[PDB]
Amino acid sequence: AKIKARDLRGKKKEELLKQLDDLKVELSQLRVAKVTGGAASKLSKIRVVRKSIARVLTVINQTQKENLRKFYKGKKYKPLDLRPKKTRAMRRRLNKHEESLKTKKQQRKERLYPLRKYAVKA
Amino acid sequence: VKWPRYIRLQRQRAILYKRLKVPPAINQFTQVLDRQTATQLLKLAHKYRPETK
Amino acid sequence: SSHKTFRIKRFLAKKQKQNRPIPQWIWMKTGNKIRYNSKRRHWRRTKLGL
Amino acid sequence: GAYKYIQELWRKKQSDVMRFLLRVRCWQYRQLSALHRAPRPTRPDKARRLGYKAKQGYVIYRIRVRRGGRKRPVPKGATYGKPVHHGVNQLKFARSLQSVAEERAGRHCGALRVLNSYWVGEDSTYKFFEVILIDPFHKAIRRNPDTQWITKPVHKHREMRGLTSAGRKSRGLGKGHKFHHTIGGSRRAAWRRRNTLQLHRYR
Amino acid sequence: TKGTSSFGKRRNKTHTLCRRCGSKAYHLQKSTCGKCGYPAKRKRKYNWSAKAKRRNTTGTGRMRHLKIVYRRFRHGFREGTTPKPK
Amino acid sequence: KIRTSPTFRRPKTLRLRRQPKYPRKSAPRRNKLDHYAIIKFPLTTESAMKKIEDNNTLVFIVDVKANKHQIKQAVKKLYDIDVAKVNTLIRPDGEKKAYVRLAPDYDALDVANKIGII
Amino acid sequence: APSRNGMILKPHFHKDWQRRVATWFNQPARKIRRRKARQARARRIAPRPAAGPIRPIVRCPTVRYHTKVRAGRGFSLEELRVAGIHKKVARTIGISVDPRRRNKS
RNA sequence: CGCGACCUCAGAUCAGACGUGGCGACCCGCUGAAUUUAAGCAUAUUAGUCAGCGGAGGAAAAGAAACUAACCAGGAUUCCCUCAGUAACGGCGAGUGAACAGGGAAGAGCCCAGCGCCGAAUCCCCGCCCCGCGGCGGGGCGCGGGAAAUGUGGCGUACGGAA
Ligand SMILES: [Mg+2]
Ligand SMILES: [Mg+2]
Ligand SMILES: [Mg+2]
Ligand SMILES: [Mg+2]
Ligand SMILES: [Mg+2]
Ligand SMILES: [Mg+2]
Ligand SMILES: [Mg+2]
Ligand SMILES: [Mg+2]
Ligand SMILES: [Mg+2]
Ligand SMILES: [Mg+2]
Ligand SMILES: [Mg+2]
Ligand SMILES: [Mg+2]
Ligand SMILES: [Mg+2]
Ligand SMILES: [Mg+2]
Ligand SMILES: [Mg+2]
Ligand SMILES: [Mg+2]
Ligand SMILES: [Mg+2]
Ligand SMILES: [Mg+2]
Ligand SMILES: [Mg+2]
Ligand SMILES: [Mg+2]
Ligand SMILES: [Mg+2]
Ligand SMILES: [Mg+2]
Ligand SMILES: [Mg+2]
Ligand SMILES: [Zn+2]
Repeated sequence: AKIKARDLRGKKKEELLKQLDDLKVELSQLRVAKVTGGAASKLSKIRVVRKSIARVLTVINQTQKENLRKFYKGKKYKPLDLRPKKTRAMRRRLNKHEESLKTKKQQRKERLYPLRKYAVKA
Repeated sequence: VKWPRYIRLQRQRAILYKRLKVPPAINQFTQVLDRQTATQLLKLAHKYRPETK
Repeated sequence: SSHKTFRIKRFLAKKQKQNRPIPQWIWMKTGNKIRYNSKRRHWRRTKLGL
Repeated sequence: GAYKYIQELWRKKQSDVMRFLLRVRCWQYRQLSALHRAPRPTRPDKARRLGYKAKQGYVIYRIRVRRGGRKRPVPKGATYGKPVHHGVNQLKFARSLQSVAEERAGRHCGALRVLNSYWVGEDSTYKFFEVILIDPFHKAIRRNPDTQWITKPVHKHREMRGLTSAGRKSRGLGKGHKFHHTIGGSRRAAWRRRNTLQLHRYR
Repeated sequence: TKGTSSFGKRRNKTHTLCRRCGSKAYHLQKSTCGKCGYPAKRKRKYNWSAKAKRRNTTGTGRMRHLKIVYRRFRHGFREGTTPKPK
Repeated sequence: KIRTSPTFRRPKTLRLRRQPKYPRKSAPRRNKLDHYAIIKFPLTTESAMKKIEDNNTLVFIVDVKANKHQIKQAVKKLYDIDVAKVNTLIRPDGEKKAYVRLAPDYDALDVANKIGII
Repeated sequence: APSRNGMILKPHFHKDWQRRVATWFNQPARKIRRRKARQARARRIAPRPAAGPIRPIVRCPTVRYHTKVRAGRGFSLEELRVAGIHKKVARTIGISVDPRRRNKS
């Protein structure tokens, strides 16, 4: 049967690992058939089983990563893979908050002398 | 004892102030208030300490 | 020599696997220009560096 | 204020008090390593004038450099060429010893930024300088909008690009008829514009 | 004597494969590489050989992180968002 | 306290242990050298068929990063057979060949029949 | 070798001048870029004048030009004080100010 | 002898951060020739140029006068035209060689230390509560911990400023 990624997401991790360990038995059985010499229908199923295993492992890893980022959602210190990976110089910038402070002198200067909107007659 | 460098350095810094001619503006700090007046001074100063946090 | 190291033996293994002729079915392809394998190596002629 | 008294006090370096203090401090710094951390600024009013603020993230390193000119690093005699360039002994380095001390501090402490430096003593073979260093990632610097300019990636290794005061004095820049050769960005920027041929479309 | 007879004694090697640059220029007896200078932290390159620089530049190899960086640049390095599902 | 020796040694201070406020990576890595990934395929060659028939062994192509212990405990789980000994070599192909000798009560060709090589 | 009659010319082409040659093929490209930047600024300050602040009446020094008059950098503090305009409010209504200027006359 | 401060200095797989290396067309700081020309050659010229070394950014550097001028005076920096192959340097030989004024492109100004006045009025970190939460921030608590009087913050900087 066609193993789809849409219907693996509602399943539990143990019944996902059961399907993974069944498909790995399927790969070992197909690779024995490859070296003994088998049908082309058995030979062309290797690519089918390999991508299904990639699909199951992708679903398992994506689910685990989503639960990890749900657990570390409100915490100050989180693991570096869950921290945002932009470029290194962009991660070493100042915050919105830090670039949006101005001193008490510049605060009263902007208050006392704002930039006026004006026009000059021709 | 072969002492470490910082111990040896501070100890022979303490000897250089006994060897070298100390000028009087630095020597005047060696002349100090004695044992009984200091306790009276700090006893008075304990009544005027600034407030804590 | 017979006293090889692991990295030298692995390099020799790869250079053994690249020394096979082209498969017969590749020049039935549409966008094909390869007539044969021009990167071939013989042990007597080209001495592989090292 | 006491700082005005300490400032005028350090201007009398030939007096008995200052010749005692400078000699004993030069002896003390001669017994330490060539580069080490000072726990506090030795000369606080001058550190304050150069931009040191006594708060967290401001670091002081004391450093010594060897005095004299620059011998040309060439084997025995044998600097091969015309008689103009046979000079080896009496040559002089184009940058000051304070500027050498700033980059020797800043290379060893590459996570910090050099602000300024000041002289604290010398003898026949060493000159002693203290360098003001700023941590650009401490929050006391990051959240202070007066000193958050140093955190920017433009100001990485000012002491190596000649943007501090000591390395700035050696570039020959300034306003006037005495500094015509650095009009533009620098001496090399003046040279590029003066030796760049402008070939227009219509000539 | 100095030529054909002398070429028969070449049986022990000076250089081996370098573990940083992959070229056979790691001098076994000086423990350094004549191509990249492996025990030095900085790779050796010079402006007197422009041809040697263009054999090892950022465009020479796989670019397995920089070519994803160049693609991610066009969307402002967006992260942690998905396209809207069906 | 007296200084018995004229040598000053650095006194041993207290060294605390790592108690991080966050793990550096979120999850432990999955063991990619799995029992299925460590054994790729057996050989069906005439040099391996005599090796199976006569010496009561099996011949496998295994992963190159595999120990004899790992090959032993991998055969014991995939094929439910204990191992007398494991002898490995590395081919000029680059692949690792493993001669896995079974117990005297298990028969290697009757194991080979159910796995497929015959 | 010199010819019969001519000038003694000193061409300054003894360095490697061919490396530092500035061609002007991007001159009509920079004129369009400056014009688009000028119009974008003029749309950004919508009722404010496109030239900017008003520049003062300024005499030129150095006797070849002492009869001409010119636009200066800014109005002086004496001029703003006589006119009754505060120096920190003048820059908000488009009056150019520089404090370096003196008024001898 | 012991105890408790402070100073100076160590050790930690201590808690949280940062740097290394690459590319390098353009930029900044050093170092730095000889071919060549002088019909030779040594000063000069090549040339502060090639090579060498260090450091960045999307631009860099410079930058708001210890300025130009000698006028009825201009007024930060950078770039273009002109000044100008000029003043000047030079075995005054070969050759080298700016700046001011003027016309434009652009145009934006500012902050400390000191000197003073305010009860350190200032800053950082950890625990808890709720929110924001993918550029780690906001208010509320903590007889919580530190930094700082060997000076943090507010006013205030040469155009004067404070009461
Ligand atoms: Mg202030
Ligand atoms: Mg041969
Ligand atoms: Mg010469
Ligand atoms: Mg040898
Ligand atoms: Mg390098
Ligand atoms: Mg003729
Ligand atoms: Mg730690
Ligand atoms: Mg030089
Ligand atoms: Mg000649
Ligand atoms: Mg000739
Ligand atoms: Mg000659
Ligand atoms: Mg170069
Ligand atoms: Mg770097
Ligand atoms: Mg970049
Ligand atoms: Mg800049
Ligand atoms: Mg000018
Ligand atoms: Mg003319
Ligand atoms: Mg002559
Ligand atoms: Mg010249
Ligand atoms: Mg001008
Ligand atoms: Mg204009
Ligand atoms: Mg103050
Ligand atoms: Mg000023
Ligand atoms: Zn190498």
